[PDB]
Amino acid sequence: SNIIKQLEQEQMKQDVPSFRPGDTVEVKVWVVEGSKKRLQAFEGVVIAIRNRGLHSAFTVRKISNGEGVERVFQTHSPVVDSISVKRRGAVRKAKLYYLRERTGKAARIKERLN
Amino acid sequence: MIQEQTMLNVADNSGARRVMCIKVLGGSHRRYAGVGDIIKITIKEAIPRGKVKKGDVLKAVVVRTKKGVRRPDGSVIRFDGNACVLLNNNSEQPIGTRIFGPVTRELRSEKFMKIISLAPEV
Amino acid sequence: MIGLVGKKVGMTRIFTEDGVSIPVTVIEVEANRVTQVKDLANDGYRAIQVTTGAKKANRVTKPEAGHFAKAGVEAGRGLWEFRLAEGEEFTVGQSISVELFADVKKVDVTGTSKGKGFAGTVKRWNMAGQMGNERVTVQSLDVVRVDAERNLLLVKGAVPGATGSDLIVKPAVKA
Amino acid sequence: MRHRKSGRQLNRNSSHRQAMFRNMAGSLVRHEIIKTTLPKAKELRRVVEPLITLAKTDSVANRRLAFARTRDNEIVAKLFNELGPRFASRAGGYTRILKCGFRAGDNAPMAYIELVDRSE
RNA sequence: CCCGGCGAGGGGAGUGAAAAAGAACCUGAAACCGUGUACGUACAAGCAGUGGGAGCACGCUUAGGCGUGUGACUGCGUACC
RNA sequence: GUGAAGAGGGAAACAACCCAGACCGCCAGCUAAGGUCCCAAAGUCAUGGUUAAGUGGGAAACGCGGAAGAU
RNA sequence: CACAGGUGGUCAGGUAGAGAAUACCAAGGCGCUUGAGAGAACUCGGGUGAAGGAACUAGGCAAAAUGGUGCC
RNA sequence: GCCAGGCUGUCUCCACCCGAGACUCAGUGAAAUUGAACUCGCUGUGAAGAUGCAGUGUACCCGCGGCAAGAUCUGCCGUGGGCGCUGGAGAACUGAGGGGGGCUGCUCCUAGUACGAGAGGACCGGAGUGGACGCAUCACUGGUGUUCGGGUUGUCAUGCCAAUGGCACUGCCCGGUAGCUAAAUGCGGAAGAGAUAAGUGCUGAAAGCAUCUAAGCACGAAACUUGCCCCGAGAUGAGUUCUCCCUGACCCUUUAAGGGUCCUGAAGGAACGUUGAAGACGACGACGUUGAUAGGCCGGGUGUGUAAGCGCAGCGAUGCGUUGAGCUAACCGGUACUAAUGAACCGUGAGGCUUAACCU
Repeated sequence: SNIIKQLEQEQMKQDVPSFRPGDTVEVKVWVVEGSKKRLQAFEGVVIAIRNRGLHSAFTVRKISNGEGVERVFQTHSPVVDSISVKRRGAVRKAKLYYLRERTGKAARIKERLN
Repeated sequence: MIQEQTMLNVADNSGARRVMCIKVLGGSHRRYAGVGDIIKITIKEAIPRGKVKKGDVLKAVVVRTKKGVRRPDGSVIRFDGNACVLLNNNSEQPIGTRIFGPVTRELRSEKFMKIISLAPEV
Repeated sequence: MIGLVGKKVGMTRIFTEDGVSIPVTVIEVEANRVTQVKDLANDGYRAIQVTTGAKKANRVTKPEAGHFAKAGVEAGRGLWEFRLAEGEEFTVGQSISVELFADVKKVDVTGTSKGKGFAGTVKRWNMAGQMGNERVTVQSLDVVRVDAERNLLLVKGAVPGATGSDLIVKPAVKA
Repeated sequence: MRHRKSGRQLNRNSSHRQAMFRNMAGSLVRHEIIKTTLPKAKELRRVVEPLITLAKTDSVANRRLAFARTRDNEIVAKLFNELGPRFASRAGGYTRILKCGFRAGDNAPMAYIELVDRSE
């Protein structure tokens, strides 16, 4: 109702850019080490976007050491600092779960050129 | 999460390629084992020469889980498959000095202080 | 000590400064004014009757209207009782806000589980009988945020009852 | 189960139910009045009111969409010409249901469903 | 003649000794199914009866405590071949 | 001797345990076995003894103990 | 029994099809004699699914994976 | 005949979805069995496990769905109709009693501490964190989501192209709204209290020693019960508290917990509708014009993905701007536009006798 909508919206920051699915993106994450905190950069490709209010989370996949690791980043969580788009893609598909099997050239995507 | 009789990917230079689970420890009448739990696995394939021989039975620990684990902030770490590294009851220090793929931040256990150094890719 | 009756609205997550997500269930806590007071001399025990909400005059039975008129307050959607902790007493018409829970840090939630149809033996005990619509209590829950001016209460975990249901939040007896 | 779900079962094949509702809507549009069971009448109203609401706006895409769920060129032509302007002022509630007792054949409840204007 | 559906069936009138003889037709019982009448039963445990038995209605000697309809309670009572 | 082919009363129930052989009816009295706190009809009756453990109200051989009995 | 069963021969189109098998249509015949209801547990016939393909069962018995052309 | 490998809910654990039965409404409708039934548990006996014998205890009467310990009956869980709690009615609870479980590993400081020649080495059970059970929830992890969207093979149809709809398991797939879901996350095995075995004890003889006891007279095990929640006054012993309604008349008799007639019809309920995260049918919750109860509508959100048409390019497949567009069931805030009308029925008209205290 109104109360829950107000509670959800009062904790929203208008800083996340609008990135299409399958678009390469970098994420800055705060990580706690020892008694301090530091920044970590994670580059990947957005596969699925599920923007349920403040519960908005997007899955970002990366290839490291020859293995695929996918992590879900919360759109508005304090843990996520900033989102930057480096390489722009274009796929006519909301979800990119199909590429888990593709590799090399097949996994690559074409430039948007919008 | 890992269940009984599940294949685990090998993330060490011990030469192992395919390892099968036989028994699950870490709790009486336990049905599943997490990433930070000790499991019992065997070996299916071994290199022609090395310290690991076919048929050996020894402990191991999962470094990566297909299902993944959650985070206090709601984040979830999911991997393309299950990866496990063999461990020994005595001389816990695994032979492998190199680990395939990244690792999570839950390896801060008392006996896992020597593995965080490895796996440079996070 | 004394619990208050509220209305479940929903549940979501709350983000902490350190970067921790915590489940929170949302309870609207309207001012639960007291209508009648029970005492040892007359009623045999110490208790106070609390009412909340509003009922349309047409849909309010005349006996209830007379009872509330004697209480000198508008008719609510229900009446509830809470045993006193042998502390300071209250008076009829004394509105009670959520401030009481602003310094407890531990509360218990009682409510009716969501109804369900016939359940099999495996579904029940892992015999068949009705499921849900039964009083159930979950204890040792810590309040996260309190908003007196908004009648909003956030409590960790999950509580019995879906959206639109009525529940009771009481100070945690166990500690 | 049974919690916050829409659509009465009307035990039948899903495609069979869809065709049944298409026929019901076509008949109601053609004759502006039907004499059918209440359980079916409710979902008939729920499925037909969107059609008339869409028909209130005239456009090639709207006509194609109406024909997609109607499959009757004459019925589609009847739309956008008479019903659209007739109920232009009104927003929603384009149908009314009046009970007329229980069906004698099998004691099944039955009622009339007709447009608000229905004439003139 | 009327109700009924221009049916089946029923209700009047008439004939008929009689229609409590109507073609399902002399005489018409119990098992079985219904209404009404009078009584008992919803705190009360077992071959369901036998004696005691207040109470509940009718007619009687117009009371005089009589019979019929029921049996709350109570002692006893573990079917036939 | 009983049942077979004999009822009735007592032993809480019970066919072989005790008294006792029913012609029928009666709102009468007296007895056999068994009882006389109640349940249930009778003495909370008298005299002289044992009992402190509910042994009574289940138990042998053996030095009060032995003694452990059935949802 | 208007039963769910058996009953001998002939007539044998179009589309994509090696095919009279396969799926929809031509002429033709039918909606099969109880219908409608929120659609519970449970039974029967099926579909999807995270960690696995045999760790339940004496038992790969149901189900599920592939289902070809020429060459390196 | 055998081996190595891939391959599915056979399973850990099953979760969800689509159809026919299972339940109700209107009608047809037979069987096996049947001495009669007012068809309880326990103990003892019995031709020997007793619904029927002796003793004891519980249970209002009658229905609906299954679990099958013995689907007619006995028995269990849930839920209904009638009845009384004594004028009637609506709510809130005390509570005689009843359901159940009280499990368990690792680490931290305590602490390398007391004690102990040294070696050796805790009580601690205070904090954090696992395993198994139950309860709660869908925001998160996902599964389902044949009612939403898109890709695509064949065929038919809309007079034909384009564009659409049906069939082929939902035709085959890719995603997914809401609900349900565990593999996901919140909590619990309390603390404290009473009685406690062993054991630990202040003074203490009889019997100038001694002793848990003879006199005065104290703690205590994870064993047991409360403490923890849930049902519960059908607890017929039928409870306690609050509030509301009825304040008429007349006649007769077998003259009293009597009967009858006219008027009255209170509060409340049921009756019917919208219906629900309530439901097999009952029942329960919100509303019924003095309204957001259901449908539709507006806007948002989610999902899917660049709809058709238009003009350009490739003589064709197709792409380009229109267009992050079109559509969107179950989600959210409003909207009376539509459907819940005025009403009828039951439920009454001062509440039985006795006793004790009050003003009369």
